[PDB]
Amino acid sequence: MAKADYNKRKPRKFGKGARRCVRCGQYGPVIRVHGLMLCRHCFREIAPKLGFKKYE
Amino acid sequence: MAIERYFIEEGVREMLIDEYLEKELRRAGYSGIDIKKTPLGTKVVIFAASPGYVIGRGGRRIRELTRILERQFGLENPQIEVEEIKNPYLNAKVQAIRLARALERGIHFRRAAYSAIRAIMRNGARGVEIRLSGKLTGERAKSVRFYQGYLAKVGNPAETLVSRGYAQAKLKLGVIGVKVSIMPPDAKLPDEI
Amino acid sequence: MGQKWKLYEVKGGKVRRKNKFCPRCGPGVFMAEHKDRWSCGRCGYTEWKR
Amino acid sequence: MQKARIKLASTDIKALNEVTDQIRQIAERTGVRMSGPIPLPTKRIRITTRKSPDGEGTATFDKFELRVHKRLVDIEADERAMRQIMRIRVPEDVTIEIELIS
RNA sequence: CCCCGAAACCCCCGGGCUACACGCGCGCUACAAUGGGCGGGACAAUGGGAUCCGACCCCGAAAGGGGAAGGGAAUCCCCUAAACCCGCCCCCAGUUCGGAUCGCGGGCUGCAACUCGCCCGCGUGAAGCUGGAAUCCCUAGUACCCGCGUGUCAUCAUCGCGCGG
RNA sequence: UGGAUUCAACGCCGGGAACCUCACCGGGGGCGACGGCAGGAUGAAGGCCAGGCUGAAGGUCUUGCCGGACACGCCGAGAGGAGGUGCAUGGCCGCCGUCAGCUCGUACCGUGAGGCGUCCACUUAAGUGUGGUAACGAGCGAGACCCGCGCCCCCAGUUGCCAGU
Ligand SMILES: [Mg+2]
Ligand SMILES: [Mg+2]
Ligand SMILES: [Mg+2]
Ligand SMILES: [Mg+2]
Ligand SMILES: [Mg+2]
Ligand SMILES: [Zn+2]
Repeated sequence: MAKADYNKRKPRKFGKGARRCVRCGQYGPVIRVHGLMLCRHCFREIAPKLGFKKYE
Repeated sequence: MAIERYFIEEGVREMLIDEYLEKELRRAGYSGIDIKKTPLGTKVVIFAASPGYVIGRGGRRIRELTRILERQFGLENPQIEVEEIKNPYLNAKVQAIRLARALERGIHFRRAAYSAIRAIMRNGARGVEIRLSGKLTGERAKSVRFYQGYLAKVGNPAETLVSRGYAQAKLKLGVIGVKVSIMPPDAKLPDEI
Repeated sequence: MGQKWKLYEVKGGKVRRKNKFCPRCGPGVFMAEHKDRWSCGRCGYTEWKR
Repeated sequence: MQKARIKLASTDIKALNEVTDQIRQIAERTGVRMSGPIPLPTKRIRITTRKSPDGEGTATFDKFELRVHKRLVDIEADERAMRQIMRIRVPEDVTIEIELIS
């Protein structure tokens, strides 16, 4: 078994694969408006804990 | 670094800390934390209900914990200390977790819920509501609300005054959701004395 | 595992190496032979007999 | 005499007011000339998520909001004043920044 | 819970999700004069900005290119909006309406632009001349009309959320 | 590739997919923690020089290569699974519906299930109120509450404004 390991975690720099939620790890609907990186779901779950309020 | 960036960063970091500790100190009635970046270092304070459990065996736990803190999360010099909840029976996430812990021990849900309600309303809450939702009483799931006292649901006074807590009880056959809501002895608008 | 690689030949009171050597590398580096060139075991890089 | 700008920002008007009152009362404890807490436009970070995971059903949105209140205070730069405004408590949910105009 | 479990796990290349005889939903552009073009004249707000906004200068027909002040945000920039008005051509017609399609060339992003991106210039010049049955939205700064911002975003907005006129 | 099919699917899954995203297709390569089993490091678990295959690959390989070091070649037992099950669940969402409903304590009525209140008439956006009434009171919900806009006053005057001098 003389070989070479080939998982190759490729470092994307732009793309839906480049960005990943820091909580769940989802790749698409990620919030990045003011330095966030969060899936819309997670954000809706935790926004109060961050201080976001729902007065409208 | 803009200022809103700073606020966002602090909130997100603290939220992830809170998540981790919620996972790891659920036996301890982990109510929450607070964090201050003093010059000599960042000192944090864990509000929980069993500091005995969070310290473990002569500071073992806080030690590996602070290691995790400075490593996995950007922190200058962690200075963990510990404190209690002044009235945990008025806190509601600690109670939700205690109830989930009970249901996992195997206590029947009506008994556990009514025990917790009795405890809270003797420890002095104006109102309490408890929803248990899931595979209770067989394979088809249902929801049961146990309530006592006086509890508001809607409005800013609800969003502010009542304390909400949620927990999962991971049992053999699946999850039981535990929602708890506690209204302490404090007043609303239409009182008008 | 090739699993047996005694290459030195004992001349008697001293060994003589079956190996060749690479000039642009350091000491101890031992080489192979592929019909016109050498091979570095330490790192591996271009080389030929010439 | 060269001046000192103090830009301070928070999410709590009351902590903000506490700090400004600290500064007012300390300047008048001394006699250095304050320039008022000029209130700057407050930042409304708005995030309009859809509140549904399923993608099914009517589309409904959560408009979450974070508010950052901002004040600036100009006070003449003295070593005394500077030492003590450094000594200020500056609670946890507040940022400050002491620039100096010279 | 069941299953895969060295494959139904992980990674890479390429393709596909972008195929099209057709039916449907929501919309954009129009079928012109209650207008089209050309040249001139005016008037916003909301929001956003670090490898990010980029004034200002120069180059270029354009798209765009080089350098670059200031700006971590009531300081700088995005940002002198369009509908509107004035003058001149067109004078009721498949037209100076309409811009499907296609050819040639020139560019930007990106590791990569064929499949399969966006932009510019010359050229082409498709149906369509107001729409049955039936149906939708709306009660005041509302509807209609006009454009703008932002989210998505390496580049891509006939979209979403919002802004004003 | 899938999900969703009247209202409440069909510019929805923030779904504007060149790679990623991806779950589809063609091909290529890695993965057994813990134990034990075949063994064992003897110089290798693992990486690896030039090439042939290969789309391209120390992936593999005749030919050779050593920096100093254990075991899928075999079992269980797994890690991970955007694999199935949303009629196994939680959480969230939509719809009924920002509708005006849902109930309680005591009393009374009824053998009882239950009823009354919670009905009637006006009124209101509203079980909102007025009055009548075996009902009297109360609670959740509605309202109160919170956010913003619009007029005035006070404070404050920078990075904002510029009338007056
Ligand atoms: Mg034309
Ligand atoms: Mg005509
Ligand atoms: Mg869209
Ligand atoms: Mg009723
Ligand atoms: Mg209300
Ligand atoms: Zn997430």
